[PDB]
Amino acid sequence: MTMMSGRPGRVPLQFLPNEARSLPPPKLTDPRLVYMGFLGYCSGLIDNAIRRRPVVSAGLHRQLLYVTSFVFFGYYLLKRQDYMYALRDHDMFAYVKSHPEDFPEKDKKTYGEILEEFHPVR
Amino acid sequence: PTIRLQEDPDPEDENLYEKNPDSHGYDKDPIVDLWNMRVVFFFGFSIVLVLGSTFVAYLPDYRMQEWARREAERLVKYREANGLPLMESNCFDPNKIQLPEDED
Amino acid sequence: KFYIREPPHGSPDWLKVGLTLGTSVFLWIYLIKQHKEDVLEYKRRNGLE
Amino acid sequence: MLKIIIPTTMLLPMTWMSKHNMIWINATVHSLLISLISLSLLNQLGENSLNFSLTFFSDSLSAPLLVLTTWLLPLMLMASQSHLSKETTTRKKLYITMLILLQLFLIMTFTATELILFYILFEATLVPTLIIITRWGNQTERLNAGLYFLFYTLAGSLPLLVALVYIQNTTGSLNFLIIHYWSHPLSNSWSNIFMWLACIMAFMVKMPLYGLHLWLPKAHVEAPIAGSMVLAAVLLKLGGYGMMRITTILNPLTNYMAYPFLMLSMWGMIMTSSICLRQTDLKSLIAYSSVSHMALVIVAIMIQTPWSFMGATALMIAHGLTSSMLFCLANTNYERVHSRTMILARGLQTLLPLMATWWLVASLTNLALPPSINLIGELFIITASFSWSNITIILMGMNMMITALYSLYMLITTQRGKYTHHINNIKPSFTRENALMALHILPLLLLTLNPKMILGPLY
Amino acid sequence: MPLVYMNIIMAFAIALAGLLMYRSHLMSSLLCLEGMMLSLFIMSTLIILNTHFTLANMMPIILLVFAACEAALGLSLLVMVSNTYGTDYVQNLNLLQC
Amino acid sequence: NVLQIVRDHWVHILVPVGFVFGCYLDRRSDEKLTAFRNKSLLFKRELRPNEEVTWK
Amino acid sequence: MNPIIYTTLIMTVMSGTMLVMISSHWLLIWIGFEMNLLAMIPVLMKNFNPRATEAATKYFLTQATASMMLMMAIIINLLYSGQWTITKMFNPVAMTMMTMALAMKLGLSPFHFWVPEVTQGISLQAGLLLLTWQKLAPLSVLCQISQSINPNLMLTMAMLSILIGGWGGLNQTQLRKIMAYSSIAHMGWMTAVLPYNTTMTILNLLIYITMTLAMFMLLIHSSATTTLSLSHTWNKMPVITSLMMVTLLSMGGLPPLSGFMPKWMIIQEMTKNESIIMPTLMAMTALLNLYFYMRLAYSSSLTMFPSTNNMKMKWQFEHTKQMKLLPTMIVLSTLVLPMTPALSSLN
Amino acid sequence: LQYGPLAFVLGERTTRKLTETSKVITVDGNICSGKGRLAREIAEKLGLRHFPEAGIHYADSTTGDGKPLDVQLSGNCSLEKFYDDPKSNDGNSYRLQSWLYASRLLQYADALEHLLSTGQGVVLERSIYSDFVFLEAMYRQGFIRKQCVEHYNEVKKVTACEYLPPHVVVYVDVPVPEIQSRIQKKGNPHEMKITAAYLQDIENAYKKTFLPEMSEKCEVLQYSAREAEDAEKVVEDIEYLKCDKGPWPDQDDRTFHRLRMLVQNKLEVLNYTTIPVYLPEITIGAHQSDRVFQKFTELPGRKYSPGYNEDVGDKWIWLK
Ligand SMILES: CCCCCCCCCCCCCCCCCC(=O)OC[C@H](COP(=O)([O-])OCC(O)COP(=O)([O-])OC[C@@H](COC(=O)CCCCCCCCCCCCCCCCC)OC(=O)CCCCCCCCCCCCCCCCC)OC(=O)CCCCCCCCCCCCCCCCC
Ligand SMILES: CCCCCCCCCCCCCCCCCC(=O)OC[C@H](COP(=O)([O-])OCC(O)COP(=O)([O-])OC[C@@H](COC(=O)CCCCCCCCCCCCCCCCC)OC(=O)CCCCCCCCCCCCCCCCC)OC(=O)CCCCCCCCCCCCCCCCC
Ligand SMILES: CCCCCCCCCCCCCCCCC[C@@H](O)O[C@H](CO[C@H](O)CCCCCCCCCCCCCCC)COP(=O)(O)OCC[N+](C)(C)C
Ligand SMILES: CCCCCCCCCCCCCCCCC[C@@H](O)O[C@H](CO[C@H](O)CCCCCCCCCCCCCCC)COP(=O)(O)OCC[N+](C)(C)C
Ligand SMILES: CCCCCCCCCCCCCCCCC[C@@H](O)O[C@H](CO[C@H](O)CCCCCCCCCCCCCCC)COP(=O)(O)OCC[N+](C)(C)C
Ligand SMILES: Nc1ncnc2c1ncn2[C@@H]1O[C@H](COP(=O)(O)OP(=O)(O)O)[C@@H](O)[C@H]1O
Repeated sequence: MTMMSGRPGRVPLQFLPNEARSLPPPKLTDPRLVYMGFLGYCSGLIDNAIRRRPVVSAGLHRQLLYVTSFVFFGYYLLKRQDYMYALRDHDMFAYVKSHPEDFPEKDKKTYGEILEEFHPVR
Repeated sequence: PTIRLQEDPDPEDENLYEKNPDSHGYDKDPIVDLWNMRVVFFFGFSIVLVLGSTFVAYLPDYRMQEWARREAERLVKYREANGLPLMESNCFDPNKIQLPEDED
Repeated sequence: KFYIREPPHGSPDWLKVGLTLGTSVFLWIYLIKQHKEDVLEYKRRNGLE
Repeated sequence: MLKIIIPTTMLLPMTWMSKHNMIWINATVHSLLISLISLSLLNQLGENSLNFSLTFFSDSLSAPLLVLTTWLLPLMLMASQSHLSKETTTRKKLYITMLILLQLFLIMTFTATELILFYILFEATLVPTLIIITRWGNQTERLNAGLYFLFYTLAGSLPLLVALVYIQNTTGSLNFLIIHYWSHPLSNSWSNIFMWLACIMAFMVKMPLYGLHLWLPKAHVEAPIAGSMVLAAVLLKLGGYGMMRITTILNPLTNYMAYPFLMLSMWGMIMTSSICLRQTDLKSLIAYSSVSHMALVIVAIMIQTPWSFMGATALMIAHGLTSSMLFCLANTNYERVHSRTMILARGLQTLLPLMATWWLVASLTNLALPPSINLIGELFIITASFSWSNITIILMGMNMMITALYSLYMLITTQRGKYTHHINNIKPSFTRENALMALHILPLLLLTLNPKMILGPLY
Repeated sequence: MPLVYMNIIMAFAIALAGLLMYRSHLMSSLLCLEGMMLSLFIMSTLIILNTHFTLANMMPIILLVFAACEAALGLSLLVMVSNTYGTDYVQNLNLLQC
Repeated sequence: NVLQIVRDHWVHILVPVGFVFGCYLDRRSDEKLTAFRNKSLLFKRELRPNEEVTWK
Repeated sequence: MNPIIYTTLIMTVMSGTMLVMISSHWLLIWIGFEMNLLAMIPVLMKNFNPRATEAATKYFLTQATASMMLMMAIIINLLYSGQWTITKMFNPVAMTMMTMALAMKLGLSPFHFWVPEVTQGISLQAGLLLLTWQKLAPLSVLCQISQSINPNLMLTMAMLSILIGGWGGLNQTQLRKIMAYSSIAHMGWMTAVLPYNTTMTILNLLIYITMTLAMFMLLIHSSATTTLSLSHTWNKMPVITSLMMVTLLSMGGLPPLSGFMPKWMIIQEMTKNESIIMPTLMAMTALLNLYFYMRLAYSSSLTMFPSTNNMKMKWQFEHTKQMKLLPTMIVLSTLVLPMTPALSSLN
Repeated sequence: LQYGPLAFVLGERTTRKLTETSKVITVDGNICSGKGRLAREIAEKLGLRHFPEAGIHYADSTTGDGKPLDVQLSGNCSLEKFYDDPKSNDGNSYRLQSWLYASRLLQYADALEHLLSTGQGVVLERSIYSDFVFLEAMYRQGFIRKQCVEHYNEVKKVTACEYLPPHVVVYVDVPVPEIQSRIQKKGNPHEMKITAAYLQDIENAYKKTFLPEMSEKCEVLQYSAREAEDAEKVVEDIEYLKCDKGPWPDQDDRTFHRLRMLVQNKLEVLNYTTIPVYLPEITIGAHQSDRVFQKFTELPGRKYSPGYNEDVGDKWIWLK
């Protein structure tokens, strides 16, 4: 099963439709972006360790490029994920609005008139 | 060779008291040993234990025990003065409870 | 000290180092500019300011 | 509550950036400081919990456990630096990293507001423990122990995961507060019975329940001293905390689903107390003692009364402290004589008097002497069980005798009699070991002074 | 379906069973493979001719082309197997187990 | 001379700095849960002539 | 083999896979499969020896049979509906034959016997290619025809794949066979969720490919093909063995490692439909894969095995060829769970 | 740039550099014969690179600083104690033989790499094709077990088949009594204990196995004791050799590419020397292996990669 591949108006290989520009971009201080940078730093440290170089101090340009690349890709990944979830909620709400008979709002009943069975603990 | 493999012999255990008669059991280096003892004793007994127990003993009453006692005193005084029972078997007013119409 | 050439000499490979730093700075400034334009476009579309 | 979580994640690089001969000092000092910081969580309310954020919360049941964990980390550090002296710097840093990661996972587990997050952390705790056991254990059984420690857990926890996600597809939320407020009774159907079993079996195997406990002797015997400390004092309480949490959605099925587990708990408490009477291994005796005490805790949780919950919380705290002390006391003799047999080194009171005093206090606390918190928990559980059924006072009473016997047995075997003649390598007790014993035992009586801090939310 | 269609399906099934049941020679299995290809060609041609699908008339030819590749591939492999054992028997290909 | 002292004992500020950072992050988390500030039926209150918010 | 010829053959393999992935015509998908097989056969025999020739012959026979069943299914579909476009597969017999052919191509049980043999018979690089890149095309076709699948047959083959992968991998001392059985079990996991959600299939495939790439690159870096030759690596480079152990733990599905994310998600997806028993059995069975990963970790990282004297010479030399993508692959294999929701970008 | 497929795709071809003086030469001979002097004179006259006979510390001479390391961290075997106690119960004899074979394999790889990279010829003293004679001499005298011979044969079978045999083999014949006279007149107090049976076994192995099987690949130049000092005549005899019968003329560009990728990357060369066959003579326990490896990693220029050790004067580390 595939939910969103046949959605009308979908450009095949876009990765970021124009409608996505209507959403607030992720902040550059987003904790997910910080975690992506941490992943890049870990990749740099592992690169230093595998090559048998001083793990923390061997290559600063390489480590900085690692962090930069991870943050750079993670920014667009987060943008696409937020766009996809916004699309999901949009379609959900539109479907609920267009099918009132399938989502009725029944009368609210307070706890003073609902009969709940009591199970003693003894 | 009548042997199975090349291996080091199992070495004898080192006694920390031989090179340091007052060794505290923390490290082979006497200075690092002494300071490990000092930091353990200061931060375990002096800081955490006594000060933490003092802090816990004087924690403000967020469980509302004294407040509950005073509230109970007020309610007991009022209900005894006006002759009402000290407690009621119902904790909710029956006027706001709607029983089902038919029991048959 | 090393009996062999050790192609990585005392001086670092300046071309590779310069390319690495240049790529990193270009990526960072591109990201900042993209984030600024995304913020501006979002505010314009939703009309906050 | 990030004010506690972040300093541990900072303990990590501080350990990895320390000078080669200053790792232990820095780790111990900052772990003690973190324990002092975590002491502030004991200031609880009377109605609801401390809801710090959407992710983490603190309750009157989890705060003593967090304090115990943060207090146990420095004790492990002191207990570990003796037998790791010959290790390389990198492996020492790796060992400290495992300990710190275990503490971080436990801290996040005890405060998670979400049941799937609780599952993820409560399962993540396995990797550092397994690595510690199978890498720094001493004998060749350790490998097998690790396997016994792993699959026994996973076979119990993988069904739970399924049940958990099933619940989230029915109620829409696994947050503990919403789960508590929107609670509904469980009907009597086969599907509900198996859902109950899936929700219960993981925590019952982590207790461990009698019959499911075979992993525990292996894990607690082949582990290093810090591993045994953390396995006995904290990791066994994950099952109790999880059962106390998850039982809010299992009523009224528990009313009759507890019978096999109650029967197993009582009879196996008697059985393990009896097993302690014939034990040639001193560590195995302490492990089976832990099994008996946790059987009592299982009974308390299963009968589902306020007094039982209070007694269970007190018993978990007291057992953690007491069992950690007993393991350290046994490890001192092991490090002296390199053997775990109880009748090898005898008459040690003559050679080590202060150690004999520590042994006496630990054994007196193990047999629940009044007014220790061990006794408070045991007596509350026994009163609750008596209210549940008057006949239980037989079995419980039986246990009370047997415990005392084996407890004093251990003491009389190790401290009294005459010293073994051919053992001449028993050096005077180091200041480190005496400080370890004192830091184990003083909090016990200090909590005896103020017992409402460990009585849980039902107080 | 007419009887000719089912006859072609039966030929395909017979060739498939012949490939799946090896006797000794790899060449016989290769011949069964070519028989499968021939049956597929005949059936596709019959279906395309019956429905007057003009642009699909090129499809069988392409099929034959790739058949040749497979045939060539198989023959090449056979050569190497022979060079290792002096025979094309499939019982000699047993160096790897499960 | 403080160069060697610093390069040897600079690892002693990581944990206190983490403590302060955790306190700051706890405050930042607190500032995002103010949807019911001074709005509960039990604690709803009139503002003082000077104060702006009942709690931070 | 000439480097230019080798590059041409590799590019032809990838071109066949892309032709399968970008086509709407059944004939073009079949042509892509044919081209992929034709270019793949020489790649398996890059290092010439009888074992490589046997592996190539077995692979060719299996894939040619599968492709003939594929073409027959296409022709039956054309007969009962004059359509060439890859769609809901208007005929049921043709769909059964298509499912069988694609399962044979992927190595799903009971068409699994060729996978361990071919993996053991070829070099580590060829095994890497076969176990990572060769799964994309049949899985892409299966994703495209997922709405018309018979859930009973697909789920039976997936469950059989998981069971057989665990049981077969329990008995291996050769690393390539262990990898092949792990691959079979992971294909079972990928195909179990295919009738319910193809996004979960893609996520599982991506995580499996990352973990397999990391494992194979670590095995190439430390030139070990058996358990005992891998047990020597701790005395030459312990960092590699530590990373290998953490990668094995991730492959075992333990939290909080990223290898836990696919199964977890699949379980949740299978619980959104009713499907309660099957995920429970599936996790119970994946415990076997975890067991033999743990045994490998015991043999290579958590204990020190005896070494040889000549290893001292190896201490004096460094690794000459350097794989640029190994650290990123390891990090993605391990520390990726907190970024789980990003899977929304897949659909 | 490092040699690889990219250099082969555009430009680099090995066949063009071969200029009739490639001619891998080995000068074999029994113990204490003047094969070394003849090798140096041949290399000087023909302008080839001379490789001194690979010893216990040959691998040390090519990595880091060329100075040898401690015997505990390199070799873990002694020739002197092999002479003193050839039947020692600690496995010294076969450990020495295996380490020497590994060193000879490394030296042959280095020589082939130099020849294929520069086109200049090389002259070796002994080779991997000649080492086995010493092993045979160890077996007939009871110095090593038969399992050691089986292990040696396995390693040699998996290793020596990947290279090309030398173009021309020079052998120098000295009778055993003259060898004993030379040993007596030498003065090294450990070689006085070499019994005549050992040297006779070495010569028997040489003349009965090595020369016959080597003559099938290419012709062999044999010289008596007196006709080896005249190096000019030996060189002029070498020069007029018709070398068109061995595997060397049958080598094209792609085979040379494969061999050149093999000769560099010394780890791939030494791959099969440490196969997991557990002979007591060469198997080392986990504790000793760990201790010795920790000892090795603490050497001044060994903790990190060649250009990353600041304790031997490596600068600009944080930008490399
Ligand atoms: C959850 C919360 C967050 C946590 C995240 C997860 C954990 C952290 C991230 C993990 C990845 C990061 C590092 C990976 C690369 C490291 C590789 C390595 O080899 O390290 C050696 C290296 C030492 O090498 P060296 O210095 O060059 O010289 C010594 C020689 O090399 C001598 O070295 P040697 O090679 O000769 O020694 C041999 C040794 C070499 O083997 C190793 O070193 C083991 C390393 C395993 C790599 C981990 C795999 C990938 C990551 C997955 C982790 C999973 C975590 C999930 C939980 C499960 C637990 C496993 O092998 C053994 O001894 C075998 C023992 C078997 C032990 C079994 C356990 C192994 C796996 C355990 C992994 C646990 C997590 C990582 C722990 C930290 C590792 C450094 O360690 C380091 O120095 C780096 C660590 C510190 C760097 C960060 C410093 C930060 C800067 C300070 C300021 C802080 C900023 C704060 C901001 C606020 C302003 C003030
Ligand atoms: C060396 C150790 C080795 C290792 C062992 C292990 C040790 C582990 C330790 C770990 C750390 C522990 C920390 C725990 C913290 C706890 C502190 C705390 O919460 O304080 C609570 C409590 C203070 O209560 P509070 O709530 O703070 O005060 C509330 C009022 O506002 C106040 O009322 P007020 O307005 O009337 O003012 C009273 C004020 C002033 O009142 C007066 O001055 C009047 C006193 C009456 C005398 C009047 C006549 C005498 C003079 C007449 C002649 C001179 C005048 C005329 C001059 C001419 C001469 C004729 O005096 C006080 O405030 C009480 C003294 C404060 C003591 C605090 C304890 C801190 C402990 C933390 C350090 C722990 C380490 C030990 C170090 C401590 C030093 C060794 O401290 C007490 O202990 C009170 C006990 C005294 C009551 C009498 C005992 C009754 C016995 C009945 C039972 C009989 C049965 C047999 C049992 C016998 C057992 C005794
Ligand atoms: C173990 C970690 C797994 C990581 C997997 C690889 C990560 C690095 C690869 C980088 C991807 C580069 C692609 C960017 C170029 C643009 C191409 C774009 O056009 O592709 C779109 C597609 O975009 C991609 O799907 C997004 C790729 C992002 C994958 C990462 C998510 C992994 C799960 C979360 C784990 C955390 C990952 C951390 C990242 C470093 C087209 O969509 P569409 O043609 O309509 O879909 C075809 C398939 N359908 C119709 C059947 C659905
Ligand atoms: C070596 C020889 C020793 C023998 C000689 C010793 C000499 C005498 C010293 C012994 C003292 C005797 C004890 C007598 C009791 C007096 C103390 C008591 O009064 O203080 C209690 C206070 O006790 C504290 O509350 C208990 C201390 C808290 C324990 C925390 C331990 C520190 C944390 C370390 C980590 C914990 C790990 C375990 C996890 C939970 C009062 O409780 P409370 O009724 O309220 O007070 C009412 C008035 N207030 C509220 C205004 C203060
Ligand atoms: C080694 C220690 C491991 C831990 C042990 C865990 C203990 C698990 C035991 C499970 C507790 C009870 C399970 C089911 C509840 C009732 C059991 C049954 O005997 O009661 C009757 C059940 O009747 C019959 O017994 C039918 C069940 C018979 C088949 C069950 C197999 C029992 C064989 C025991 C094998 C041992 C299991 C443990 C394996 C390790 C009640 O009649 P009924 O009203 O109709 O059923 C109630 C459910 N309704 C309301 C939906 C209808
Ligand atoms: N493969 C070997 N096994 C044992 N000993 C060897 C081996 N190769 C060389 N040696 C020893 O090295 C010593 C010197 O080697 P050699 O070449 O014969 O003399 P020279 O250096 O004067 O030319 C001799 O004592 C010889 O025994």
